[PDB]
Amino acid sequence: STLSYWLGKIGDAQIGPIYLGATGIASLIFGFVAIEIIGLNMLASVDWNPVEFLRQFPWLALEPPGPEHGLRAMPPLNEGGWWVMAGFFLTASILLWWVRTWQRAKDLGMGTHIAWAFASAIFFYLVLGFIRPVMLGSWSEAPPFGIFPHLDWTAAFSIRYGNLYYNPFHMLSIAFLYGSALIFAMHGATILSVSRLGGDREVEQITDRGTAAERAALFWRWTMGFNATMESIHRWGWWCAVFVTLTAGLGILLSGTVVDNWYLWAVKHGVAPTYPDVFPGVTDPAA
Amino acid sequence: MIGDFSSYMDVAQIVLYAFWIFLFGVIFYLRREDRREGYPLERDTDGKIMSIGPWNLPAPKIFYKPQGGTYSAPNAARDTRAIKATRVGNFPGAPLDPTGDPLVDGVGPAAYAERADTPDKTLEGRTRIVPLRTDADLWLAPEDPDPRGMAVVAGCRTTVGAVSDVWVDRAENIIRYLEVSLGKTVLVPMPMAVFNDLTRTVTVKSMDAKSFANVPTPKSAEQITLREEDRIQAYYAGGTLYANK
Amino acid sequence: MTFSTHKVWLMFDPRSTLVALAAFLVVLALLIHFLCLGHDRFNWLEGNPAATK
Amino acid sequence: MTFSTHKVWLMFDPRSTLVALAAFLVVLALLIHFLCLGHDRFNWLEGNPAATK
Amino acid sequence: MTFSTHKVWLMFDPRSTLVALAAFLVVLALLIHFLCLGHDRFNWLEGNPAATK
Amino acid sequence: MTFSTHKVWLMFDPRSTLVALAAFLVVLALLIHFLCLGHDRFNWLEGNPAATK
Amino acid sequence: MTFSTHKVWLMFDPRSTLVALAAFLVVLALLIHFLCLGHDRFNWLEGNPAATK
Amino acid sequence: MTFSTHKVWLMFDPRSTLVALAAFLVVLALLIHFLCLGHDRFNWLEGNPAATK
Amino acid sequence: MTFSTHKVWLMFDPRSTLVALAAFLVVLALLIHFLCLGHDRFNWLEGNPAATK
Amino acid sequence: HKVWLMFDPRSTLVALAAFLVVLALLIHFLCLGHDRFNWLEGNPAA
Amino acid sequence: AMLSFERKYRVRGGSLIGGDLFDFWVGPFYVGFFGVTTLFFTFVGVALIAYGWVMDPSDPTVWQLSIAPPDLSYGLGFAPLMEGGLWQIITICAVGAFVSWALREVEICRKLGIGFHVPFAFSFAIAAYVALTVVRPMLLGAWGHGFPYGIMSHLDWVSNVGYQFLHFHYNPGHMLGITFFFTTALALAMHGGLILSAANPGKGEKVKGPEHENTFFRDTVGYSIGTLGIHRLGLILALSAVFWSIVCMLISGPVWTKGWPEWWNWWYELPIW
Amino acid sequence: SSTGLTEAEAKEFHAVYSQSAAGFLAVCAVAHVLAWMWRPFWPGAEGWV
Amino acid sequence: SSTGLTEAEAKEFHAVYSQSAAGFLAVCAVAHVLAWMWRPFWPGAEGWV
Amino acid sequence: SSTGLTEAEAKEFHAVYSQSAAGFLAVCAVAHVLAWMWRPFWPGAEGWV
Ligand code: BCL
Ligand code: BCL
Ligand code: BCL
Ligand code: BCL
Ligand code: BCL
Ligand code: BCL
Ligand SMILES: CC[C@H]1c2cc3[nH]c4c(c3C)C(=O)[C@H](C(=O)OC)c4c3nc(cc4[nH]c(cc(n2)[C@@H]1C)c(C(C)=O)c4C)[C@@H](C)[C@@H]3CCC(=O)OC/C=C(\C)CCC[C@H](C)CCC[C@H](C)CCCC(C)C
Ligand SMILES: COC(C)(C)C/C=C/C(C)=C/C=C/C(C)=C/C=C/C(C)=C/C=C\C=C(C)\C=C\C=C(C)\C=C\C=C(C)\C=C\CC(C)(C)OC
Ligand SMILES: CCCCCCCCCCCCCCCCCC
Ligand SMILES: CCCCCCCCCCCCCCCCCC
Ligand SMILES: CCCCCCCCCCCCCCCCCC
Ligand SMILES: [Fe+3]
Ligand SMILES: [Mg+2]
Repeated sequence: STLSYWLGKIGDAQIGPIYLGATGIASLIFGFVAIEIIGLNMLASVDWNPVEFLRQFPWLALEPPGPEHGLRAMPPLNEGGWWVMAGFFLTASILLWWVRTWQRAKDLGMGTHIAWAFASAIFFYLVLGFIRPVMLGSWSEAPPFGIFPHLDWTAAFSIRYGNLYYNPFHMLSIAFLYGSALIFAMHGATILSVSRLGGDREVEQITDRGTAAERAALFWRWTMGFNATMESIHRWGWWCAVFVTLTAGLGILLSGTVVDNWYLWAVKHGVAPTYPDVFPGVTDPAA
Repeated sequence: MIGDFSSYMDVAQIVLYAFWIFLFGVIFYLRREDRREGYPLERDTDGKIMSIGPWNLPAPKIFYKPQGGTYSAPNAARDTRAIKATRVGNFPGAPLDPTGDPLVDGVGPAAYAERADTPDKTLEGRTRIVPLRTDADLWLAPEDPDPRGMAVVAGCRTTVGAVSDVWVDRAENIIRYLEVSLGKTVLVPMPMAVFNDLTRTVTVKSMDAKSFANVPTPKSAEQITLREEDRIQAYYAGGTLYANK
Repeated sequence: MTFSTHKVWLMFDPRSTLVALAAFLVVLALLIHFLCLGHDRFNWLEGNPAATK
Repeated sequence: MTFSTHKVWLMFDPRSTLVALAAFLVVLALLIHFLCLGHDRFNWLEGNPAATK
Repeated sequence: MTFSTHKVWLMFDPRSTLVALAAFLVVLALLIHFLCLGHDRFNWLEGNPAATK
Repeated sequence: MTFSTHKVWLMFDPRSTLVALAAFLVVLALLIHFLCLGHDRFNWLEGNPAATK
Repeated sequence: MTFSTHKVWLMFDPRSTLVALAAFLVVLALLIHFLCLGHDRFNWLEGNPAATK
Repeated sequence: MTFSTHKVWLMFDPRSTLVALAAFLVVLALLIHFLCLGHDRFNWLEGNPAATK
Repeated sequence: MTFSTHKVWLMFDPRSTLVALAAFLVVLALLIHFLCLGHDRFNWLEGNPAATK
Repeated sequence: HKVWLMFDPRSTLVALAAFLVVLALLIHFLCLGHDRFNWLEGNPAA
Repeated sequence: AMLSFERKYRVRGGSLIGGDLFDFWVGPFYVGFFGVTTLFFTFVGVALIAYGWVMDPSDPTVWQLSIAPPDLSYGLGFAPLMEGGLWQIITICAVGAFVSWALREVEICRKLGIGFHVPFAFSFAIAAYVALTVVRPMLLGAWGHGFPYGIMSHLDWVSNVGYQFLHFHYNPGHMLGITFFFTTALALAMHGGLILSAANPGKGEKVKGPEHENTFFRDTVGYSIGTLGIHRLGLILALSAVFWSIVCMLISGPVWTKGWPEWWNWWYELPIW
Repeated sequence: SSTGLTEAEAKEFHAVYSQSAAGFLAVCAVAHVLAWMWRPFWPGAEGWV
Repeated sequence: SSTGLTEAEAKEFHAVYSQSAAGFLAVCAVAHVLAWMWRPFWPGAEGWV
Repeated sequence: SSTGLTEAEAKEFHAVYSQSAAGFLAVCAVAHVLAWMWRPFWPGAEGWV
């Protein structure tokens, strides 16, 4: 239980102690196995040279099986089996960590809201790595374990399914991420503005409304015509954050399974803008 | 085709509309939770309570407070204290004019809520905000300047007194108020104070020398209630509009 | 709920139940009308031939 | 739960049980109708030939 | 609202009413001028021939 | 509401109803004017031939 | 408002009226100068021939 | 405002008015200089011939 | 800091200074060894000919 | 000088040392970033 | 005086122009001078968007509506109203309306006696919009660099501007902004869940206080940010996300004119190796 | 009453407001006649030919 | 004064700091002369030719 | 005054700061003379020809 002056300026200064418990130890074991697999595959990909590892770490990854393997339960190791093992161990560690958060909420007498907000992110992660590859029958549709590689996977996923900008659930997830940033800036600024009135002590304001909660409500009522309460704004933020990953999982489930081209889907439904033909005589040379 | 119901409809469109229904239901639920304080509404001209449907006002939920008691929201309690402010003609939206001293009366930015008349407690049941002179287990970090002994300057560039003690939140280890002995003792909320360690001064630009002499004081010199806290903080907040002007 | 089960309103608030039932009925009517519009044979505004095959 | 186990409602709240059951039943009915609509032989509005192969 | 309905100002506040009316009239005038500017025949600054077909 | 139903204003606030009615009427007028402007036969400022088909 | 309606300032604050009028007039002047600059004939800094068609 | 209207400053704060006027004048001067620079005949740093057609 | 400035430690804490100096020296030594390893001529483990051109 | 009656010698020295180390690293990188002054790559001077 | 506690707060003061003419409410909304200007600019802009919608020859839907900026050949000059001038006027009106909204929030804060953290944070979104439609276009010498005012066409603008650098994911400022946006959602979920768990402990449990709130995070991650530190952290995270978005867009075109992946040659070929 | 004005004050204010509005409308009618003389703004069956 | 150093302590610290800075600058000057002798870093009118 | 520094301590500080700034400006003038002797930086009418 050490102290931290620099962290004590933005917030509290105490770091620890941390309670791991049984599920915490299990999650750490699973996750360390996953991290060891990923990192050792990265280090072997530069022929064990740590100079080249330092040079190329953003470009390095553990790569999923190729499409030639399909949904083979355990492909050959150096052909995606390492990726499948790392994904299994990471998923087990993440699920055990979710159970750990649920249990920590229960043992403190607190509600399990953080656990069910983590469940949305776990749902998105599972759709990204396991659930969608199972339905499409190919491990190759899953992100690599790498810094620049999962950005490449992101771009190539958008390109493969025709401009994921035209995925309505991608639009909704972007709206919810922008709204998460919007709502959290709103709430941070509002609570900081009424911090002179005791507004940072929100739970005390929930069971006993003070002038801080009243003025925080009235600022937004006079600004945009409606407001929340000291507790309801946290439900607003919680739901906005949950919807990000919920719509993300929903829009990734629908890509390739029910919709294969999103721009053409928007064209069918009157969503894609039509632009004046600046290039009048361009056709497909292979037609 | 794979994900089609017709030549126009398809699975993604239906899942999108299902999420539209779910999102609109969630927004309705959230707006119901927004109405747990301040509703039902009242008119700006006679204070008549406006009728809100039972589908917009949720049933009261009970909060079992940590130190005992049950708070319900909504609670059918309405702030009906007499506001010492007037306006010419009861026109909807017409702002009010304080009759006397808005800071002492608590009008506008000086208005405060009738909170609990008991001091805030901790988990173990001991007073949360106490002066540092009473608790020996709490000290000030040596890396930060000590506010005690610093001169207190109001918004009129007048030294109104000196800092005699600091009131610390025992649940968060943070200085909540500054006990200032006026050159007779007042509490200055720390967010309303600016510190200068080179000149050893504390500037409270929201107060004048006249306003410091009328700051509400706690009944006890080592104990402050939530209502006294709320009143003092509201006084200093209303000083931003009513003091230097 | 049958013609004789009149004590259901001692359990469900008539106001909120009517409002919720109206909302559900309007949403369901809109959904069914739009599914009819979304098919060639039952889009009465497009007027396709009945034999859509 | 059978015709004779009337003491379930001493364990489950009737009003919330019916609200949750109605929600589940409506969601399941919508899901199965859309599952039928998602198949050529059982989309009654598209009207494909019953012989589908 | 006619010439003889002077008691409207016992109900509508002259200050707020005139602020709103001035804002609305100015914005409406701007909109109608922009509409003329956006059409070939009535853009007086571009000065196209009156017969635009 | 009819000529003889003068007691609406014991239920509806005259001032707020007038503001809401003015807003609704101006928004509806703008909507219909823009709808007319968006069609070749009724865009009086574009001045297309009346027989547009 | 006219040369003889001096009691308008018993209702309308001279300070708000002056600061709002100055802001509006500056914005209007800027808008009209930009609109003139945006057309071939009245862009004086560009100096096109007056006969632009 | 004229040479004899000295009681303006009993209505307008001399210091806030001064700083607002300074900001406005600086911004306006910058805008006009940039407008001159954006046109060929008046960009004195590019030095185009005065006769620009 | 020279041999005769023994009073540095009256102003600098010897333990914190030693820890920071050890960290800085290890990081600098690693940086220079990596700098040598990243060049063909001074990479002793790769063993390129000294004449690298 | 009385500079140290106003500025803390310890903090001034630790900030100056950090600044000098960063500056030395940046200038050495600037020299290594040019073919004429990269003494490790050993390109011809001209 | 609409809420049950609002009457005592509805007083005069807070005006930034020093006058009581506009000090009043219309319904729940507070009207100021800047409220009037906000409505002026907003109605002008919305009416011009509707005009551009009804004048579109392709009969677009609400999604397909697009008011595009002028051509890059018009430079920083003035375009025909149907050739980019409408976009220019809507941009001016939008900037005016956003600044007026921020100033009205300043007025409301002054009336309520609270800090100006909210107008200051909204100024970051206003700065992002300005950097996208005014500053970056002037840095590149043409208003045609701004995004079209359409629900779906501004997505196409984003896509093509990103593919002008062959891989926009490799922009370092883009990486920082995405990291901060995802961290903002993570922190908002954690904070909302913690406050909801403290306020709704369940059945048979009392409402938890600051000790439980700090204990939950010290027991989960190993550090507790506090109740005041969490809101500062959230504001800082959102503002950093928007600031790094502004940086990444101001270095794309004005600074970087080539592919973004090859910018990392500074690290791949750092003078060390 | 509600606005705080007296019916005597409201009558004089309405006199001034009515005169101002009638003048504004007269100027608008003259401007519209001038604009019609400049270019008529209702097309015939053939348009602006 | 502002810092808890006596004027004598500050004078001694300044003496040592000045000596150390002079030594650092002398070593830097010799290093720069050696680097110039290695390869001059100010080009002539023709460049590095 | 508003700083709290004594008017004599401020005088000493300004003396030392003035000497430091004068030395800095002298070094800058020497560096600028040397840079002009290396390559003059004000072009003639013909430019860098
Ligand atoms: C239908 C009117 C009665 C009813 C009358 C009976 C009778 C009679 C029997 C059961 C039996 C069962 N009931 Mg029952 N049951 C009722 C409502 C319920 C509800 C509910 C929440 O509404 C649930 C979850 C159940 C659950 C069950 C099952 C656990 C059990 C047999 C499983 C099964 O058939 O698989 C399929 C089940 C499901 C997929 C979920 C349940 C769906 C329906 C409601 C189950 C009823 C099936 C039953 C055979 C129909 C009999 C009605 C005829 C008109 C006689 N009943 C109501 C109160 N139920 C059987 C039993 O207990 O075996 C020893 C049995 O013989
Ligand atoms: C202009 C001088 C007077 C005025 C003199 C009259 C007279 C006389 C009459 C009206 C009538 C009406 N007036 Mg009026 N009216 C005034 C100001 C207003 C204001 C306002 C807030 O400014 C509004 C909303 C109205 C609204 C209205 C309409 C609701 C009503 C019938 C609608 C209509 O005929 O045209 C449709 C409405 C519009 C197109 C928009 C309304 C705005 C304008 C101001 C309407 C007034 C035009 C009026 C007919 C012309 C007479 C004035 C001449 C220039 C001298 N008046 C001022 C105070 N008004 C008539 C009535 O009561 O019906 C039997 C009527 O006979
Ligand atoms: C116009 C002068 C009177 C008025 C005179 C009458 C008379 C006479 C009748 C009505 C009738 C009706 N009025 Mg009315 N009505 C007035 C103002 C209103 C307002 C309003 C908020 O301003 C509303 C919403 C209504 C609404 C209605 C309808 C609900 C109702 C029948 C619907 C209908 O016929 O068409 C659908 C309505 C709409 C699409 C919107 C309504 C808009 C206008 C104002 C409706 C006018 C209808 C009426 C025929 C007007 C002609 C009156 C002539 C001058 C004689 N009235 C004013 C006060 N009204 C009729 C009725 O009650 O049936 C038994 C009827 O016979
Ligand atoms: C410059 C010296 C004096 C001054 C001396 C005079 C004199 C003399 C006159 C005015 C007049 C006017 N002044 Mg003045 N005026 C001053 C400062 C101001 C300020 C300001 C906030 O600084 C403003 C907004 C004004 C505005 C105005 C106008 C409202 C008014 C007539 C408009 C006009 O002619 O052109 C439009 C104005 C603008 C577009 C912006 C204003 C620009 C300048 C500052 C206005 C002064 C111009 C004046 C005509 C030139 C005479 C001054 C000479 C230098 C001696 N003055 C200062 C204090 N002013 C005239 C009047 O009252 O009408 C009967 C008049 O005869
Ligand atoms: C300029 C000197 C006087 C003034 C002198 C007069 C005289 C004389 C008359 C008016 C009249 C009117 N005035 Mg006035 N008026 C003044 C300032 C104002 C202001 C303001 C807040 O600045 C406003 C909103 C108005 C508004 C109005 C209109 C509502 C009204 C007729 C409408 C119109 O003609 O054009 C539409 C309005 C606008 C486009 C906005 C207003 C623009 C200008 C300021 C209107 C004044 C025109 C006036 C005839 C010019 C006389 C000044 C000469 C240089 C001597 N005046 C000042 C105080 N005004 C007329 C009236 O009510 O009779 C029926 C009239 O005879
Ligand atoms: C043997 C190591 C002795 C030491 C003995 C001496 C002697 C003797 C001298 C210095 C001098 C200096 N020392 Mg020493 N110095 C020590 C530790 C330090 C440490 C440290 C935190 O460890 C630092 C930052 C310094 C810094 C410095 C410089 C500021 C100063 C002249 C700059 C220079 O020579 O090269 C630049 C500095 C660096 C790049 C970093 C420092 C690297 C090493 C530690 C400095 C030693 C250089 C010195 C010539 C070694 C000769 C020792 C022989 C036995 C004679 N010394 C220890 C106590 N040091 C010289 C001086 O004061 O000039 C008037 C001088 O004559
Ligand atoms: C800086 C951190 C985040 C932030 C902060 C923030 N935004 C804020 C606030 C804060 C703290 C407010 O106080 C303020 C508010 O009141 O919120 C309710 C606001 C606000 N954030 C808003 C939205 C918003 N914020 C966004 C983002 C963010 N806001 C950041 C992530 C986005 C994004 C990413 O897309 C949007 C859409 C508004 C709800 C509100 C400001 C409302 C406002 O300005 O009202 C005045 C203007 C109008 C009513 C309309 C003007 C219309 C124009 C005249 C014409 C249209 C022009 C427009 C460019 C067309 C666009 C077309 C297509 C591109 C869609
Ligand atoms: C040498 O290394 C040392 C020892 C020093 C350790 C250091 C390690 C380092 C440095 C590691 C660095 C790792 C990095 C940078 C990783 C980055 C990863 C990123 C960015 C990933 C992004 C996305 C990945 C996703 C979404 C993956 C999802 C995968 C899933 C969900 C897979 C699930 C698989 C399952 C459930 C498999 C089950 C087993 C079955 C059932 C198939 O068995 C039959
Ligand atoms: C574009 C997405 C939807 C955004 C809707 C925002 C609406 C905010 C304004 C609400 C105004 C309410 C006015 C009435 C309040 C109660 C008055 C008694
Ligand atoms: C037709 C779709 C309707 C969707 C309704 C969604 C309602 C979500 C409610 C979430 C919160 C429930 C209450 C949780 C309180 C705290 C429990 C510990
Ligand atoms: C605020 C700075 C504005 C700078 C504007 C520069 C561009 C204007 C001149 C070039 C564009 C117009 C060229 C002529 C077009 C035909 C006449 C309007
Ligand atoms: Fe919060
Ligand atoms: Mg199918």
